[PDB]
Amino acid sequence: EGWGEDAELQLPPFFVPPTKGTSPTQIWCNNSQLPVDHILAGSFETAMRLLHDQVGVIQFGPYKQLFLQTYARGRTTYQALPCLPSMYGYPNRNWKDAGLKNGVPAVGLKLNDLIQRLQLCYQLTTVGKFEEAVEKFRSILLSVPLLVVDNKQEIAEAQQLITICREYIVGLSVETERKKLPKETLEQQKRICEMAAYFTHSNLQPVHMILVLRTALNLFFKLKNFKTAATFARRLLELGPKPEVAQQTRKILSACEKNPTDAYQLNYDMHNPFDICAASYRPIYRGKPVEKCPLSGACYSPEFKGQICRVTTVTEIGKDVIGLRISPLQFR
Amino acid sequence: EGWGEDAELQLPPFFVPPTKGTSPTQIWCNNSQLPVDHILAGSFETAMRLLHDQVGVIQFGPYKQLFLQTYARGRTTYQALPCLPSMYGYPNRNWKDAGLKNGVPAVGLKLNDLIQRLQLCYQLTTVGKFEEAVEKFRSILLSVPLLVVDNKQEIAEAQQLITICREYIVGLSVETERKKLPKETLEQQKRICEMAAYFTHSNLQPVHMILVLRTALNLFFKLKNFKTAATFARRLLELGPKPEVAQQTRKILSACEKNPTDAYQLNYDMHNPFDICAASYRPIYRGKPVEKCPLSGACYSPEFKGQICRVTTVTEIGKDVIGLRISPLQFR
Amino acid sequence: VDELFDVKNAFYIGSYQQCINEAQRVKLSSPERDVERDVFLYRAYLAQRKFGVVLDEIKPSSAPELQAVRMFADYLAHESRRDSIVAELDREMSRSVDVTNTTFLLMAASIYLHDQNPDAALRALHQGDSLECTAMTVQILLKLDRLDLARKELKRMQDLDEDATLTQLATAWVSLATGGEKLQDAYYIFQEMADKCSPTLLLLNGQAACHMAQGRWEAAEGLLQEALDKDSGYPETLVNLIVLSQHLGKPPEVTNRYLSQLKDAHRSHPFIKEYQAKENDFDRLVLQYAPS
Amino acid sequence: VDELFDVKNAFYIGSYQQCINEAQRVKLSSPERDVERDVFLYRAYLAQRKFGVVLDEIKPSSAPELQAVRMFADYLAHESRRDSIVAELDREMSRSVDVTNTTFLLMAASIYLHDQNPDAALRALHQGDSLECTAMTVQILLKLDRLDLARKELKRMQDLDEDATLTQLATAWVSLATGGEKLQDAYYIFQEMADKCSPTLLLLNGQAACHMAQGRWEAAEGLLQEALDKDSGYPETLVNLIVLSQHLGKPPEVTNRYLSQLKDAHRSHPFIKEYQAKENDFDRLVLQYAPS
Repeated sequence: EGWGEDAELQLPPFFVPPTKGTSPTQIWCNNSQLPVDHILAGSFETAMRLLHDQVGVIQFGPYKQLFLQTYARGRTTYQALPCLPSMYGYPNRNWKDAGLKNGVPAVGLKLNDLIQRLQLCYQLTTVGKFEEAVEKFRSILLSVPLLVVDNKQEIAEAQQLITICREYIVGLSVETERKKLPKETLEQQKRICEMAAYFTHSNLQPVHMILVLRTALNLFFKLKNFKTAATFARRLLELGPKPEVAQQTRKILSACEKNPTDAYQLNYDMHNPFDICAASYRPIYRGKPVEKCPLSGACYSPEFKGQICRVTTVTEIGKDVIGLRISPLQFR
Repeated sequence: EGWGEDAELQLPPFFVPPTKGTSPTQIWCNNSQLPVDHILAGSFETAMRLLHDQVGVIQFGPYKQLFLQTYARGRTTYQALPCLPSMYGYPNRNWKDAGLKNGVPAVGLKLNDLIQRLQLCYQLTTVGKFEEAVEKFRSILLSVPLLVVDNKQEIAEAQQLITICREYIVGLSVETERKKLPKETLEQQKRICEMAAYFTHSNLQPVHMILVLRTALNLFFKLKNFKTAATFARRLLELGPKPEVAQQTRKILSACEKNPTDAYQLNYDMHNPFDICAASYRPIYRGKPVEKCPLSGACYSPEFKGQICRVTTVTEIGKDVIGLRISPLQFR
Repeated sequence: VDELFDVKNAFYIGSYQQCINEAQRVKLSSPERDVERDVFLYRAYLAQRKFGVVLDEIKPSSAPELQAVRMFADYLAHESRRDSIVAELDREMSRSVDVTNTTFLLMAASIYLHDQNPDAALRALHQGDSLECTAMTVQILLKLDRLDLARKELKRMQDLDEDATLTQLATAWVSLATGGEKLQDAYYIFQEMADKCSPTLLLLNGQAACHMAQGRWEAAEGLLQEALDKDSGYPETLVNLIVLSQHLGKPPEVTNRYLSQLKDAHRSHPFIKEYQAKENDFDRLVLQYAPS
Repeated sequence: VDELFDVKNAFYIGSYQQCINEAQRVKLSSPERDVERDVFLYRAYLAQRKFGVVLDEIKPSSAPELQAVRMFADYLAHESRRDSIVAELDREMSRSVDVTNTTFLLMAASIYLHDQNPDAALRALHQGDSLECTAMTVQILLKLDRLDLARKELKRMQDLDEDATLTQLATAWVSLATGGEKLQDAYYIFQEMADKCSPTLLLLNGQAACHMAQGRWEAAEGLLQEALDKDSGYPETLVNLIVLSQHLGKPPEVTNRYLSQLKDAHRSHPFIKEYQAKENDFDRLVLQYAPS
């Protein structure tokens, strides 16, 4: 706090067409490490490099819609002089203080836009349109790494949202496969019940877990596995179903307790935590080896390491990655 | 000139403890309207009333040192009889002819005491200790209304001294704020240059105006505002700087004239007199409305009327007052 | 005072029909002005894509300034002839040009800009001394992302004529590119010209771009809708609505409609070609991470 | 001639140890004088703040004049007992006093003056007939700013004994309060007593006060420094140096040193309490112009 270096006088250091300056889309890339900013910039290769190292994408085909529509919202356009090629504007999110070199592009997808879309996903699920719910869920899932987010709590929510989309996508995948399988053999019916029981350990909303417990309760009651069916009934009742289903469930329960015997040994452990292999639909019990999706948390039995995750449809099972990046916070 | 009224004979007009006479400090208050005399008298309320009506003080907190130290020099003390409470003496300035009723207290702060302290203020400024120079300048400023002064020319000097302390205090206030501001954005650097240019219109001593022109010359040269920077250089050179700075300045000038173009429109008018708002540090151009400090002459944009002047730290911006009183002359 | 003030003003803000109407009404107070009026009349027909008017009516006996508009009309109208016109244009410029014929240099530079040759266009404009030559230089420097050089040419226009329409327009273009506090400056310039004259497609999107830059998407929606009602085919409106749509949370079927609508804008805005290029860049990069 | 002349003189000019030394040497040429000597011996111990000597050695068998000194010794020594002593003193005076016992009246009036009761002290002194009773009346009237009444009592002393030490001292106090030409009169009285006897703390500040009153600050600096060397704790020196310091342009850190030094003067001079009061008056008035 003297007079300073602000007071010291320093060293002063045809027709030629000028050369281009850096474009504002290149400024975006220099100043940002978030995939959505590079996509808005039109730099698809650098965007893909970022998604690859951070979140594990290798099959980018299923990203084409997101990428291209994102690209299209990146620049405004306005005409200067008549009959000459129009100008482009590059709206920045930090526009008040962006200047020449520090800009970084406006935010076009917010986390709550995605949280709102969860509702149409839930409705679609409730009414049974599983193929359309999975499609809508996966879109939310792949969209999360295109977010830009302010604080540590939104990074938390964005992760929970991914986990929600995963839970639904693999659960519904189990149910859709259970419905494609034949129900002729006894051994075939045993396999169906198993899958209905695995679905019971998906972490869904209570209104949906009531439906999957109802499904598991029928199949295990028809199998004559009454000891395990009874506990599905007791768990269904504790979620608080609507009155008609409580009554149908109470009648099935008091019939189970009048004969609390399981007819068959199934491969389903009630008192033992597991994850659902999202490719073969068999349980992986918490100690045993797993390879995971580096973005969603989908679990796979180890045979599948290196393959394309069935949930996200774009990631590499078991790849080691930096982790999701969707905020300036994460670059201290 | 007859025999006169001096010759006419006129009308001649237990144990009781006597009553007190008027104290000599009350005689002081009766015979004087100058703040320092009432402070020496120990009459702080009447002193404050005088400073309020004359010079505009409302926040008297920052006067505590001056008031109390002044009070302490007001009376001498001497012991009369052993083992009894000592006596007090009340030295008068007109002691030769003071008598019982006309006394008025001795003078303990002279105008030249203050003019001498200007030098330590100047040195502190030159070496860059702005916070300590401002403190020392404000002390001179608040001390001026505690003077007692003989003739009309000393009233003039005491006013110029106030104006000197103001000029430095608001100028240094500009520079200290310029140094606290960020220099990241282009728009942020534009604001810094403006302030460096405003400081150039403070009326300081030539040795100090050379330093502020050097500062303005760097900042405008780094901004690439060469037309305005050149005139700072021509003005710096005309004050007659030491040889090394003339050479650094001449080299910066002949580089400016080889490209005499300003890159940016700043809010600084070279050919237009203004005053510096001593609270927001923006220019007030001589016609526009102002509210002033009634003691120092600090100018403020009108929003600030009624607030505590940032320069003196004790006055009310825009209050109408009698004017400084520091001499018997002013009570004809 | 300039007898052609209203005529030139209507043209530069994109009000071509008002230019055409007011050019046919003014009284012939010179032969110099007479030709100058005709130049704007025909450039307005160019701007309306009515090249047949320009091509039929400018004859070999017509004034040199009009020959230059007709040259540009040929290039815009006849894609097959463009490379040969440019070849001849290079030969003219290398041989000898009347430097005082600013109309010829703007027509030369117009051709080069379309031919994606800004060096040639700046080289031509460098030779002229006129306000539109500077204004066109400001635009080209802005496209070259040389906002530093643009500011110097704009400063030239500001010292010569602060209140001129080209200077205001150049100020807006320079401000739209500088951002920050200056975006509001550009907005009011576009607004002030809309509310003196008429709110043309050019001014409507001009204003919308200043809103969108400050993130004020909802304030931009009115302007783009008004522009859409006037002309369903002006491409800059369609592009801006793609941006605005997404920032307002609308369904991707809306962005898709504006993309299909933009293929029939039949005004040659680069956006669809760059979009298809980015379609191809993406398909290519997908096979780089997974060679099927 | 008075056998106790040197003894009383040493006491009244503040040369207490010389009083004590010369009281212990004089030969007992009476029992009346014998008690009178002891009174000054013990008042000198009071003046040296050695109340233990006075309190231990004056017994209930001691002469009435000594009981009066011991009463005063109790009051100065025992703050907790002061209100009760004064209560008893009021009862004595209202009951019956030996009016010829001037030593008792001066001890009564001494107690009242400390108890901030000049009416009572004057009421007691009124009853006595002696030179110190008048001299003490002059001092009290001067504190009451009744210089008119003081002059009349001083005139009484001047007619009775011009050359007495109390009369000279009273003349100096009266002159120091009258000012003008009389300040020089007071100075020479203080000087003449210093250069016959010894320059005590009391005479040194006496002289300095006469210089400071005529504005002769530099002439006062020698005297105060000499007083400071003799006794770092005499408060009147410290107060006078605060005045002198500022009139010689010294830094406020000097006035501050003398203020902190005065808190340990451990002699009960009112200056610090009045100073702290003025600290409180100021804090209170600041909030009156700006109630935070």
